[PDB]
Amino acid sequence: AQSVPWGISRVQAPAAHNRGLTGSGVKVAVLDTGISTHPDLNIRGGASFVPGEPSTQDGNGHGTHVAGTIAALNNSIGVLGVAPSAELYAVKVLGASGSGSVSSIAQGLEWAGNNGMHVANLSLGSPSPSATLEQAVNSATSRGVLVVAASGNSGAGSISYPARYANAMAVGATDQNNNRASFSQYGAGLDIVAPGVNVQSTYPGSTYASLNGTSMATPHVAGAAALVKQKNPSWSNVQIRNHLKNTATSLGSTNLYGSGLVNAEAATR
Ligand SMILES: [Ca+2]
Ligand SMILES: [Ca+2]
Repeated sequence: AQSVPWGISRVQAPAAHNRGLTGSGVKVAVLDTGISTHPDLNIRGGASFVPGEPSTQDGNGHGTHVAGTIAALNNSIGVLGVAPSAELYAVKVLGASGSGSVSSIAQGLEWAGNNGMHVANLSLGSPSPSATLEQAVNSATSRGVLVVAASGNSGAGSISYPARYANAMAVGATDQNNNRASFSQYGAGLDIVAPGVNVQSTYPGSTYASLNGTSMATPHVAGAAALVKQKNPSWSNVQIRNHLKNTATSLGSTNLYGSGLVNAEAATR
Protein backbone atom coordinates (compact mmCIF):
# COMPACT_ATOMS: atom_id res chain seq x y z
CA ALA A 1 0.00 0.00 0.00
CA GLN A 2 1.53 3.32 -1.00
CA SER A 3 0.37 6.46 0.75
CA VAL A 4 0.73 10.05 -0.46
CA PRO A 5 1.78 12.40 2.37
CA TRP A 6 -0.43 15.50 2.65
CA GLY A 7 2.50 17.75 1.84
CA ILE A 8 3.24 15.97 -1.41
CA SER A 9 -0.34 16.55 -2.50
CA ARG A 10 -0.38 20.18 -1.23
CA VAL A 11 2.54 21.11 -3.49
CA GLN A 12 0.60 19.19 -6.12
CA ALA A 13 3.49 16.95 -7.15
CA PRO A 14 1.24 14.21 -8.59
CA ALA A 15 -0.08 16.65 -11.25
CA ALA A 16 3.50 16.91 -12.45
CA HIS A 17 3.85 13.16 -12.29
CA ASN A 18 0.83 12.85 -14.56
CA ARG A 19 2.60 15.02 -17.11
CA GLY A 20 5.48 12.55 -17.15
CA LEU A 21 7.77 14.59 -14.93
CA THR A 22 9.40 12.71 -12.04
CA GLY A 23 12.93 14.15 -11.80
CA SER A 24 14.50 11.54 -14.05
CA GLY A 25 18.13 12.35 -14.93
CA VAL A 26 18.35 15.03 -12.23
CA LYS A 27 21.11 14.70 -9.63
CA VAL A 28 20.20 15.80 -6.10
CA ALA A 29 22.68 15.96 -3.21
CA VAL A 30 21.25 15.64 0.29
CA LEU A 31 23.70 17.28 2.72
CA ASP A 32 22.63 15.80 6.05
CA THR A 33 23.22 13.01 8.56
CA GLY A 34 23.53 10.42 5.77
CA ILE A 35 20.92 8.24 4.05
CA SER A 36 20.11 4.67 5.11
CA THR A 37 19.27 1.84 2.72
CA HIS A 38 15.47 1.56 2.53
CA PRO A 39 13.02 -0.40 0.35
CA ASP A 40 11.40 2.88 -0.74
CA LEU A 41 14.63 4.69 -1.64
CA ASN A 42 17.30 4.36 -4.31
CA ILE A 43 20.63 5.94 -3.36
CA ARG A 44 23.02 6.48 -6.30
CA GLY A 45 26.04 7.39 -4.20
CA GLY A 46 27.60 10.01 -1.97
CA ALA A 47 30.51 11.07 0.25
CA SER A 48 31.11 11.59 3.96
CA PHE A 49 32.88 14.59 5.39
CA VAL A 50 32.32 13.67 9.01
CA PRO A 51 35.57 12.87 10.85
CA GLY A 52 35.67 9.14 11.51
CA GLU A 53 32.32 8.28 9.82
CA PRO A 54 33.52 6.90 6.46
CA SER A 55 30.09 5.52 5.53
CA THR A 56 27.17 7.56 4.24
CA GLN A 57 24.53 5.60 6.14
CA ASP A 58 22.29 7.46 8.56
CA GLY A 59 22.86 7.02 12.28
CA ASN A 60 20.32 9.73 13.13
CA GLY A 61 17.27 9.43 10.86
CA HIS A 62 16.99 13.07 9.77
CA GLY A 63 18.72 12.63 6.39
CA THR A 64 16.80 9.48 5.42
CA HIS A 65 13.57 11.34 6.21
CA VAL A 66 14.56 14.40 4.20
CA ALA A 67 15.62 12.06 1.33
CA GLY A 68 12.22 10.38 1.17
CA THR A 69 10.38 13.70 0.87
CA ILE A 70 12.47 14.40 -2.19
CA ALA A 71 12.56 10.97 -3.82
CA ALA A 72 10.64 8.19 -2.08
CA LEU A 73 9.97 5.67 -4.87
CA ASN A 74 6.74 5.41 -6.82
CA ASN A 75 5.57 1.86 -6.15
CA SER A 76 3.23 -0.21 -4.00
CA ILE A 77 4.78 0.62 -0.62
CA GLY A 78 5.58 3.45 1.76
CA VAL A 79 5.24 7.04 0.65
CA LEU A 80 5.92 9.00 -2.54
CA GLY A 81 8.53 11.69 -3.19
CA VAL A 82 8.01 14.95 -5.01
CA ALA A 83 10.54 13.69 -7.59
CA PRO A 84 10.54 9.93 -7.27
CA SER A 85 12.99 9.32 -10.12
CA ALA A 86 15.57 11.87 -8.98
CA GLU A 87 19.12 10.48 -8.55
CA LEU A 88 19.87 10.69 -4.82
CA TYR A 89 23.35 11.26 -3.41
CA ALA A 90 24.03 11.00 0.30
CA VAL A 91 26.53 13.70 1.32
CA LYS A 92 27.12 13.24 5.06
CA VAL A 93 28.04 16.54 6.73
CA LEU A 94 26.30 16.11 10.04
CA GLY A 95 27.07 13.57 12.78
CA ALA A 96 24.64 11.21 14.56
CA SER A 97 23.71 14.04 16.92
CA GLY A 98 22.35 15.98 13.94
CA SER A 99 25.20 18.46 14.26
CA GLY A 100 28.24 19.28 12.18
CA SER A 101 30.91 21.88 11.52
CA VAL A 102 31.04 24.59 8.88
CA SER A 103 34.14 22.76 7.73
CA SER A 104 32.05 19.66 6.98
CA ILE A 105 29.18 21.54 5.38
CA ALA A 106 31.53 23.50 3.16
CA GLN A 107 33.33 20.34 2.02
CA GLY A 108 29.97 18.84 1.08
CA LEU A 109 29.00 21.88 -1.00
CA GLU A 110 32.38 21.73 -2.71
CA TRP A 111 31.88 18.06 -3.58
CA ALA A 112 28.37 18.67 -4.93
CA GLY A 113 29.65 21.39 -7.25
CA ASN A 114 32.59 19.23 -8.27
CA ASN A 115 30.44 16.21 -9.02
CA GLY A 116 27.80 17.95 -11.13
CA MET A 117 24.82 17.94 -8.77
CA HIS A 118 21.85 19.96 -10.02
CA VAL A 119 20.31 20.53 -6.61
CA ALA A 120 21.83 20.54 -3.12
CA ASN A 121 19.34 20.17 -0.25
CA LEU A 122 20.67 21.68 3.03
CA SER A 123 18.10 20.86 5.73
CA LEU A 124 20.37 22.43 8.37
CA GLY A 125 21.62 25.72 9.83
CA SER A 126 24.19 27.78 11.75
CA PRO A 127 22.93 30.72 13.87
CA SER A 128 26.05 32.70 13.10
CA PRO A 129 27.47 33.90 9.81
CA SER A 130 30.48 32.07 8.40
CA ALA A 131 32.64 33.41 5.57
CA THR A 132 33.62 29.85 4.78
CA LEU A 133 29.97 28.91 4.48
CA GLU A 134 29.10 31.84 2.21
CA GLN A 135 32.04 31.21 -0.08
CA ALA A 136 31.14 27.50 -0.26
CA VAL A 137 27.61 28.42 -1.23
CA ASN A 138 28.87 30.92 -3.80
CA SER A 139 31.29 28.35 -5.25
CA ALA A 140 28.66 25.66 -5.68
CA THR A 141 26.34 28.19 -7.25
CA SER A 142 28.89 29.33 -9.78
CA ARG A 143 29.54 25.67 -10.69
CA GLY A 144 25.82 25.52 -11.49
CA VAL A 145 24.35 23.83 -8.39
CA LEU A 146 21.02 25.07 -7.03
CA VAL A 147 21.37 25.37 -3.24
CA VAL A 148 18.20 25.05 -1.18
CA ALA A 149 18.29 25.59 2.59
CA ALA A 150 16.06 25.59 5.64
CA SER A 151 15.13 28.93 7.22
CA GLY A 152 15.30 27.53 10.76
CA ASN A 153 13.02 26.48 13.59
CA SER A 154 13.56 29.18 16.28
CA GLY A 155 10.42 31.12 15.42
CA ALA A 156 12.36 34.37 15.02
CA GLY A 157 11.91 37.06 12.36
CA SER A 158 15.38 36.48 10.94
CA ILE A 159 16.58 33.37 9.13
CA SER A 160 19.49 30.98 9.79
CA TYR A 161 22.69 30.44 7.81
CA PRO A 162 23.36 29.58 5.07
CA ALA A 163 19.75 30.20 4.05
CA ARG A 164 20.26 33.93 4.71
CA TYR A 165 23.01 34.16 2.09
CA ALA A 166 21.83 35.49 -1.27
CA ASN A 167 22.87 32.49 -3.35
CA ALA A 168 21.01 30.01 -1.22
CA MET A 169 17.29 29.55 -1.74
CA ALA A 170 15.68 29.97 1.70
CA VAL A 171 12.69 27.76 2.57
CA GLY A 172 10.23 28.22 5.43
CA ALA A 173 7.44 25.93 6.65
CA THR A 174 3.68 26.01 6.48
CA ASP A 175 0.95 23.99 8.14
CA GLN A 176 -2.16 22.24 6.86
CA ASN A 177 -4.09 25.54 6.94
CA ASN A 178 -1.38 27.09 4.76
CA ASN A 179 -0.35 29.36 7.64
CA ARG A 180 3.25 29.94 8.67
CA ALA A 181 4.17 27.21 11.18
CA SER A 182 4.88 28.83 14.54
CA PHE A 183 8.51 27.68 14.64
CA SER A 184 9.37 28.67 11.10
CA GLN A 185 11.96 31.40 10.85
CA TYR A 186 11.14 34.29 8.53
CA GLY A 187 12.18 37.81 7.52
CA ALA A 188 14.80 39.16 5.14
CA GLY A 189 15.94 36.59 2.60
CA LEU A 190 12.99 34.16 2.76
CA ASP A 191 12.29 32.85 -0.80
CA ILE A 192 9.42 30.41 -0.50
CA VAL A 193 7.55 28.08 1.85
CA ALA A 194 6.42 24.44 1.83
CA PRO A 195 4.70 21.93 4.12
CA GLY A 196 6.69 21.37 7.30
CA VAL A 197 4.22 19.98 9.86
CA ASN A 198 3.42 16.32 10.42
CA VAL A 199 5.49 15.21 7.42
CA GLN A 200 5.55 11.46 7.02
CA SER A 201 8.59 10.06 5.27
CA THR A 202 11.16 7.29 5.24
CA TYR A 203 13.14 6.43 8.36
CA PRO A 204 16.04 4.05 9.11
CA GLY A 205 14.96 0.59 10.09
CA SER A 206 12.89 0.15 6.94
CA THR A 207 10.21 2.23 8.51
CA TYR A 208 8.36 5.57 8.30
CA ALA A 209 8.15 8.51 10.71
CA SER A 210 6.39 11.88 11.04
CA LEU A 211 8.51 14.93 11.83
CA ASN A 212 8.06 18.68 12.00
CA GLY A 213 10.43 21.39 10.84
CA THR A 214 11.74 23.66 8.14
CA SER A 215 14.05 20.70 7.45
CA MET A 216 10.91 18.92 6.22
CA ALA A 217 9.81 21.89 4.14
CA THR A 218 13.09 22.30 2.25
CA PRO A 219 13.05 18.93 0.42
CA HIS A 220 9.61 19.73 -1.10
CA VAL A 221 11.35 22.62 -2.84
CA ALA A 222 14.42 20.55 -3.72
CA GLY A 223 12.06 17.99 -5.26
CA ALA A 224 10.09 20.61 -7.13
CA ALA A 225 13.32 21.98 -8.56
CA ALA A 226 14.18 18.56 -10.04
CA LEU A 227 10.83 18.45 -11.82
CA VAL A 228 11.48 21.84 -13.38
CA LYS A 229 14.95 20.70 -14.45
CA GLN A 230 13.63 17.57 -16.10
CA LYS A 231 11.16 19.62 -18.13
CA ASN A 232 13.76 22.32 -18.89
CA PRO A 233 17.15 20.60 -18.99
CA SER A 234 19.01 23.65 -20.30
CA TRP A 235 17.80 25.98 -17.52
CA SER A 236 20.27 27.40 -14.98
CA ASN A 237 20.08 27.18 -11.21
CA VAL A 238 19.00 30.83 -11.24
CA GLN A 239 16.21 30.34 -13.80
CA ILE A 240 14.79 27.43 -11.80
CA ARG A 241 14.92 29.41 -8.56
CA ASN A 242 13.14 32.35 -10.14
CA HIS A 243 10.54 30.19 -11.84
CA LEU A 244 9.66 28.43 -8.58
CA LYS A 245 9.02 31.80 -6.90
CA ASN A 246 7.19 33.16 -9.89
CA THR A 247 4.78 30.20 -10.00
CA ALA A 248 4.27 29.83 -6.22
CA THR A 249 0.89 30.35 -4.60
CA SER A 250 0.84 33.67 -2.87
CA LEU A 251 0.11 33.54 0.88
CA GLY A 252 0.45 37.18 1.98
CA SER A 253 3.48 39.18 3.17
CA THR A 254 6.80 38.26 1.59
CA ASN A 255 8.34 38.94 4.99
CA LEU A 256 6.50 35.92 6.31
CA TYR A 257 6.11 33.67 3.28
CA GLY A 258 8.55 34.71 0.59
CA SER A 259 6.79 34.31 -2.75
CA GLY A 260 4.44 31.85 -1.06
CA LEU A 261 3.70 28.13 -1.33
CA VAL A 262 5.68 26.07 -3.85
CA ASN A 263 3.43 24.77 -6.61
CA ALA A 264 4.87 21.95 -8.71
CA GLU A 265 1.82 21.91 -11.00
CA ALA A 266 2.15 25.56 -11.89
CA ALA A 267 5.93 25.35 -12.18
CA THR A 268 5.75 22.52 -14.76
CA ARG A 269 2.97 23.93 -16.96
CA1 LIG B 1 6.79 4.28 -2.31
CA1 LIG C 1 19.10 33.13 0.78
